[PDB]
Amino acid sequence: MLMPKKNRIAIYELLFKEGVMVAKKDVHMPKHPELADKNVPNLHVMKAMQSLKSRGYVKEQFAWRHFYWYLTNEGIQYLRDYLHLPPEIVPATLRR
Amino acid sequence: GHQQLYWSHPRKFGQGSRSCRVCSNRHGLIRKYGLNMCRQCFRQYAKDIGFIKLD
Amino acid sequence: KSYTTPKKNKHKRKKVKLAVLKYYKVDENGKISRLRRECPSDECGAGVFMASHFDRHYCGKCCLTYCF
Amino acid sequence: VNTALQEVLKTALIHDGLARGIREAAKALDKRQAHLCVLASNCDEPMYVKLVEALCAEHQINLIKVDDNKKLGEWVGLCKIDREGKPRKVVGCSCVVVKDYGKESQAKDVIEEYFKC
Amino acid sequence: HRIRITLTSRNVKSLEKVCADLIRGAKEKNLKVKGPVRMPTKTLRITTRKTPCGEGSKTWDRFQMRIHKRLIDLHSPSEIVKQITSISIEPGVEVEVTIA
Ligand SMILES: [Zn+2]
Repeated sequence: MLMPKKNRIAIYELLFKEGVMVAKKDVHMPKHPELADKNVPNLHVMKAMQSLKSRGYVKEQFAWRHFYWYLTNEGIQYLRDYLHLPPEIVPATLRR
Repeated sequence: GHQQLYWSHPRKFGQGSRSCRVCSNRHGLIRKYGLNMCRQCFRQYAKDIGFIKLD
Repeated sequence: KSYTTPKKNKHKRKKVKLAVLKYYKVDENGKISRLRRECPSDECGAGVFMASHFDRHYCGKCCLTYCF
Repeated sequence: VNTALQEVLKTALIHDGLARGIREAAKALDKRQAHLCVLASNCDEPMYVKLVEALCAEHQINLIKVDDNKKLGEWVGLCKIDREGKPRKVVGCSCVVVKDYGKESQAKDVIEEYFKC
Repeated sequence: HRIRITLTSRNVKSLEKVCADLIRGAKEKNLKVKGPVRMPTKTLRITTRKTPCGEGSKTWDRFQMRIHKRLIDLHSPSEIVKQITSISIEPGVEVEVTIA
């Protein structure tokens, strides 16, 4: 897993503000559109996400390129333990 | 140096840079109106894009 | 599984002990010393240290090589 | 003092402000980012005691000492797999430095008044 | 000063009914208006092969799309046009407010 520590932190914080992330399955695309503030290859993003799928804290869905990661509440607990953040802030998807 | 060896073949033209918008293949693409589909996925997705066969 | 051609390896860092202390030689009194060079520039950080090659120093990221 | 310094270590580990290790400790020394560190003492170090006292006595660093080396890295999480309890494989530490961005706490005033007096 | 409304439709009878009802609105407000102009429809030509592979007699298919566009000129003030455009909406026609 050749990835820096900041990349996982920013991806997990991106999953906190919006509960489901989208991604385009192609390795010949290192300029990530949905996370444009930091340069990140999509290959390592999908490697980290299939690693999390093999952990078993988030769901998996496919729409022709489009990997949709549906998060569970115990997955919310695991990710908030990973960031070591208090559970005071609810997800924005849970905010009506 | 694989970051600069990865894009050693540029993708600007040809059928290597273009692929299907449904099943991602590189044979028989539709370049009518920028559909960018192959023939069979267009055939099974022709009913739900507002189409009636007339003549 | 195996090829009849031989195989060349990749640069694996072996088991090396007491290397970074080579950049801090034990002197007599409390003088902060330095045996090799550092970056005078700032595209490589101040904590980045040069190599000790035969006639030149190599930076960790910047690759600016200054010979003698 | 020991429990307060341990909870400072825990909060800096949570905040990811500390720089655990020794080369990056020297990086923080060169960047002048050394305020508190935990210094080893009376251990079986062949040619390390003079250099570790030299790096602790470099630039306005606290004189915090620890009895042994192997129990300093247990709190840091060097090989702390199985977070619910004790790991089956662990190697101790030598030096840890902290950059307390969340410095303000209940016992931090007591700690700095202990040090400065 | 002059304004125009463009109405593109997939269907034809929805286009005729909506244009006739807007003519009835423009006549119940009793304003001098240039009538609708029947722009031509476009006969779309898509021809594919039904066969996924190659075997036997080659049989094609002719796939056609129907698009019907209209323009209507208006001379009324624009706010009344906005008010009559904001009502009687339908899924399938993307209305336009032509200004020149
Ligand atoms: Zn440099």
